[PDB]
Amino acid sequence: MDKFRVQGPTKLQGEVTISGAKNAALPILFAALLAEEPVEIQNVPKLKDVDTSMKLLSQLGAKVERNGSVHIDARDVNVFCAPYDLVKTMRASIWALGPLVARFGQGQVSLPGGCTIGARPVDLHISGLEQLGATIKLEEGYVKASVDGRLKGAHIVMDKVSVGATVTIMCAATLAEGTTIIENAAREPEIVDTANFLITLGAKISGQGTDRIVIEGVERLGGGVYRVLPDRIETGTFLVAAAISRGKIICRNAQPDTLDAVLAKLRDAGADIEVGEDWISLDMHGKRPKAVNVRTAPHPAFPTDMQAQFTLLNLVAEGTGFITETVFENRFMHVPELSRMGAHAEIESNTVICHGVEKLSGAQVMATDLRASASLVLAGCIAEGTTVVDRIYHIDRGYERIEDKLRALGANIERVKG
Amino acid sequence: MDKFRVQGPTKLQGEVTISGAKNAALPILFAALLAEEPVEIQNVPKLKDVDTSMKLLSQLGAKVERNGSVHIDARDVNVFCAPYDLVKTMRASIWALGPLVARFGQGQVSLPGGCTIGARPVDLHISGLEQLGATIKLEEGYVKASVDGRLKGAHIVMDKVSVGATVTIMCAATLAEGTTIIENAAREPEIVDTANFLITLGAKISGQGTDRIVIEGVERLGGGVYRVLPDRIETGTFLVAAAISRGKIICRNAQPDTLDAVLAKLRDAGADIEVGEDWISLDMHGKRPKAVNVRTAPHPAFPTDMQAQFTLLNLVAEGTGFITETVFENRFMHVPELSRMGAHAEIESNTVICHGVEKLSGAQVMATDLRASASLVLAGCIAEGTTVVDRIYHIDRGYERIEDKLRALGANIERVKG
Amino acid sequence: MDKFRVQGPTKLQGEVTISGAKNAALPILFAALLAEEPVEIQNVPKLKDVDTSMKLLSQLGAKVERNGSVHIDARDVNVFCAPYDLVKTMRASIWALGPLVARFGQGQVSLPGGCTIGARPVDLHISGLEQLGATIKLEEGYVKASVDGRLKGAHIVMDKVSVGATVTIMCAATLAEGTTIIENAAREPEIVDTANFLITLGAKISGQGTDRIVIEGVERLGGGVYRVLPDRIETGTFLVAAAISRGKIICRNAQPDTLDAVLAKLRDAGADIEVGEDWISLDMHGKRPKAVNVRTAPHPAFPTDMQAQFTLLNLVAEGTGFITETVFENRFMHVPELSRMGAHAEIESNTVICHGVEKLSGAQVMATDLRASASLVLAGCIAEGTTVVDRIYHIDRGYERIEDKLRALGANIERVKG
Ligand SMILES: CC(=O)N[C@H]1[C@@H](OP(=O)(O)OP(=O)(O)OC[C@H]2O[C@@H](n3ccc(=O)[nH]c3=O)[C@H](O)[C@@H]2O)O[C@H](CO)[C@@H](O)[C@@H]1O
Ligand SMILES: CC(=O)N[C@H]1[C@@H](OP(=O)(O)OP(=O)(O)OC[C@H]2O[C@@H](n3ccc(=O)[nH]c3=O)[C@H](O)[C@@H]2O)O[C@H](CO)[C@@H](O)[C@@H]1O
Ligand SMILES: CC(=O)N[C@H]1[C@@H](OP(=O)(O)OP(=O)(O)OC[C@H]2O[C@@H](n3ccc(=O)[nH]c3=O)[C@H](O)[C@@H]2O)O[C@H](CO)[C@@H](O)[C@@H]1O
Ligand SMILES: CC[C@H](O)P(=O)(O)O
Ligand SMILES: CC[C@H](O)P(=O)(O)O
Ligand SMILES: CC[C@H](O)P(=O)(O)O
Repeated sequence: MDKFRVQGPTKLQGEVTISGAKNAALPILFAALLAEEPVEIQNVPKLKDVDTSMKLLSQLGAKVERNGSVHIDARDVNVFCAPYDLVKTMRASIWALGPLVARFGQGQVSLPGGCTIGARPVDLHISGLEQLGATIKLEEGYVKASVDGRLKGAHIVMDKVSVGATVTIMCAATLAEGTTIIENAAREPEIVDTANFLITLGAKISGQGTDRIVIEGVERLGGGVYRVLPDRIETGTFLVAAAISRGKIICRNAQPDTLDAVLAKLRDAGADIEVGEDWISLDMHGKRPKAVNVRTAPHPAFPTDMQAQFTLLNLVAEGTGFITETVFENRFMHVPELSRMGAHAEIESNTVICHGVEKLSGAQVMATDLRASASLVLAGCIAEGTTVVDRIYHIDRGYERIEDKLRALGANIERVKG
Repeated sequence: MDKFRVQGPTKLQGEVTISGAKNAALPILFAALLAEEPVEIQNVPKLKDVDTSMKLLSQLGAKVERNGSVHIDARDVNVFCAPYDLVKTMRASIWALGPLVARFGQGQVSLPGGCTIGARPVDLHISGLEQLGATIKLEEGYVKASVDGRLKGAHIVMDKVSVGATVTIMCAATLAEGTTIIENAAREPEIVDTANFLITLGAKISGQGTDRIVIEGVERLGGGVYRVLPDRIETGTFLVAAAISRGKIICRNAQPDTLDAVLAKLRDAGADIEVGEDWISLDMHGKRPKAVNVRTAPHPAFPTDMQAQFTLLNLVAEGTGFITETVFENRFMHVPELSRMGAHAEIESNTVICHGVEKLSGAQVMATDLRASASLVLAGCIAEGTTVVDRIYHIDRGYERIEDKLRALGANIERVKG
Repeated sequence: MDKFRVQGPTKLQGEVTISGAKNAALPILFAALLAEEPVEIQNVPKLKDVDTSMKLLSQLGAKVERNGSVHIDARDVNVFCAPYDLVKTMRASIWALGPLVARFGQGQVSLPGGCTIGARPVDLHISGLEQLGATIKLEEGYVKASVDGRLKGAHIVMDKVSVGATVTIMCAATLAEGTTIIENAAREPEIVDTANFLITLGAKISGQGTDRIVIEGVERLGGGVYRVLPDRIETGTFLVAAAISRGKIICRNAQPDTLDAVLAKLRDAGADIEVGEDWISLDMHGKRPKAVNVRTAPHPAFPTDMQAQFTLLNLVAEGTGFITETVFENRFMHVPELSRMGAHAEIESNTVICHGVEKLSGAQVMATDLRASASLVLAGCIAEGTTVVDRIYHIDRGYERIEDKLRALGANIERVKG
């Protein structure tokens, strides 16, 4: 277990270049199982989840290689059982199931891992795929899916909003016979990106980014080149880093329209924000943030993947702020870790009530999941003294070179063995 | 999203006439799928859930009409697949499954909605129906049930207490061959009402209201007229309205024996209560309540559907009071909303620790579920200033004309578009 | 509902003799379904769970008798459906399923009860058994398993650590054809004990106590005599009893190597500990404990079954201590009960933050589960005045003669009807 050792307080100031989105790179990598000619995916972050997906892909029979891009040749996929050891390490592995079924008529994928922030069922993926014509059973721990012949498109009303199940159904639909309509579709920018990737390959899709997507199945998808959009959560995290540290930053290679709610909330906190076409600047003008209220919800509302980060901002802000998490039922694990650093929070139900303090103290804390870990490192940067964040591998699932990026803003961080 | 705008403080005083029970009207409406002659159900509240059930019923092929009564002619039911869009909006839709199977040999119902106050599985309904002889599978999101021929009665020990699964098994049993015994049956007054409805139709049932119900199957049920019992929770809510507001009320068209535990607890809080045959009066004699301790449990203990309401009473009472919720695992969502109004609560596990304050403050709050919403409106009536309760549609699931009823007691409420 | 009435404060001092482990006696009793000659199991505690298991065993066709030992003759097992009424009362009943399948080719067991400290799924047991070749379905509430012929050994990587599913797979593997490897196996001392029991009977097992167990199936198991190891949790509870009461104790018939983490934590709390080969002594030298931090995890880390107990120690200790529960998601029910006795705890997520007080007060409290109940009795022993712990039957699931043992240390306890 690597740990980060952080020494504060430090103010965070400067610039950062945003990497491709974790959560777009991932569904695109799996969507490439559909492709029957080679694909190049540009602007792909170097993340643990990306490495594992490439390995998983390779074990199905794909030819895979990366640099700034990931190259995938999926023409000769010939294994339909995903490797369990890889699947259990992340959420995104669930996305092998859909394409394997749609293209090959069968697939077997065990239940995913990922962030331990809820029970995280996959029932809507399974329901969707069944509505498209698949037969599914859970056996030995695998989700085992099949269909004789093609899937058949269907009108599918999603019972609840779900990013991942939207991707599964949209992807599988691209090779079904007929038309699929997804109602109550997730609107996240990563589904738009995924959809636009698919279209590059020859898919017929419209409505992505709205609550309804329409897909007309085609016989085969081709190949192509596609560049992944910037990471909005990595963006938001670095904007929070400057905001809590009374700083200023510019974020380069950004996409500001994927952050409306976040930027507004940062303005509410007292931040001076400007945006251009592909960059965002934040300036606190030396001031401590003001407390804000937040309620998480699906895009384009305030994102659950920025909740932990805003927890911390509210805990060193001026005032009382209320943060309500509606999307996941166990995503306050960062809170007691913050309380070990002197924070004043109280949880009531799905809400953390935060009373901001001027300064935190250094402490031995432990990362529980990707965004909690980032949050605890940011805490360590502004806290007095030394913080040791244990189990920092979590961070590497979602941030390329966080240590380097933060270092470049002024942080004093060390990565340490154990 | 309609909202309520409330202006306080206001004292609540006067009288109210209690409507039929939400939670008896609902299972009776679905039980009427059994009937092979027309039925008249009297004293049926005008509630969102009732409207939806009538529409659902009509889509199966029933002829349905209402005024003070709902009229159902179920003779020509000929669709066995319930409409998903209606089913997802409420709990009660689960009750279409049992009667469809018992009478027609098949039925398909997707998973219900309703109050977001727990995971709310339906496994005991499915287990019960299987014990009666049904074959069940979950596929595309539906619970799909069938049996060749009649169900067969069985001795069924309910693994845990459940209102809804008691109703499902009791209802389905009425057309099975032989005798069914339900052990560990729920005893709620709405199951008694349901049972007595069924008996009006020709069912052979005994033991309702006790922990064991015995049903002897008959070949067919007929028709009839039946009046739904008063709503105990609407009763309790209005009694709490007067209790927290230092008031006095009489509740007309009430059934006081369905409220033993609630009335005792209201006496513990300092209320002067009297009861007659069909009415209940409460007088606080101008005083602020005293804090009480409460533990929810199945009937005839203190009901979970009054828990939110008593949360509020304890938060403006004199003293420290402990409220333990044992029935549902996510039914404290009203708590942080109350804390936004200045309440002093702390949650520990399944318990809210409440330290009563003299006055609340007006605040923008949001309703999460039916009884939380009612509670937040009551809070708004006694709070200083303006409260806006967002997402008030929740209330209309369970209260007919709440705005009008409260207005008649002195409240200053406005319903506002959005 | 029996209750305990406790009068404090009382200091707890003296000696105690530790009984056999609840949680080894239980899996061994069920493992004995494998045996085709008689078995004698020595040092078996007199516990409610043991009584129920013997009755369950007898209803499958075993001949069962006990004194200090339990005698089992399983040669004529001839019923494969476990009695539901017995199964629902405890966790351990799940362990009938594996042996019935491995030896007889079929078995039907409803879902277990036990401690209400989480959802407690059995999916890893079912997945494991399927990997060994079983066919499984859930129907009428039963887990129904079968295989034609023997099971076949498999390489099984356990998706998460699980004590019970490790036992199920290891036990069933003893009669499969070929070799089974369990990776990510639970290492608890009770799995070692179980494994060594099995080996007495002729099983071929190695690796128990490590994260990998290897089993080579044999054709039949025989009989034998085996003595159950001491109860580590009962040990830890009595060590906590003396620690919180500023006392001193010696624990006889103990196994100190099963308690490394606990003993270290007790040293951190200020305890003077000594150990011999089969005994442990603790002396506080008259002092109040110091607060400690704890994080639960699988063996050999700090055990979840001592978490409640250490909650209490931290709440009467000097200082602030943080207790993080990672194993079960609803195991803080003792906390509000402790708060009724004047404790200063706050829960945040999976962590209880404890600020120790000098003295508790007597209160009416209620036991929710086995280890919470023991904890509340210990609280009652050091609290000022009278404590009544309701629903004390929970204690009898895991402690033989707790009342007598504590009495012998100086406690003033009464067991009372209701
Ligand atoms: C790899 C990836 O893209 N991860 C992101 C994705 O996760 P993910 O796709 O897992 O999130 P979902 O939108 O599906 O989850 C939404 C809610 O729906 C539930 N649900 C989801 C699927 C299902 O079949 N059944 C079901 O009940 C979940 O338990 C959760 O409570 O979107 C989340 C919501 O923005 C982000 O936090 C994650 O970082
Ligand atoms: C429409 C209606 O009548 N609603 C009422 C009904 O709901 P409802 O019928 O849903 O409530 P239940 O009594 O069934 O629920 C009791 C507990 O058992 C669980 N459970 C229930 C069914 C099942 O198959 N499996 C299972 O595990 C539930 O998750 C809950 O934790 O009774 C509740 C308990 O008084 C009230 O709060 C609801 O307002
Ligand atoms: C009779 C007995 O021996 N009881 C002990 C046993 O319980 P038990 O065997 O039930 O505990 P487990 O180790 O299996 O449970 C570990 C975690 O894994 C989960 N899980 C377990 C099995 C499964 O199929 N699926 C699954 O998801 C559980 O919900 C829990 O969250 O070990 C626990 C952990 O030390 C102790 O607290 C219990 O006193
Ligand atoms: C929620 C944390 C991560 O983004 P995952 O969804 O597990 O990949
Ligand atoms: C618990 C809230 C409502 O009564 P529902 O059970 O959803 O109809
Ligand atoms: C966790 C409490 C008990 O040891 P059980 O596991 O239910 O036997």
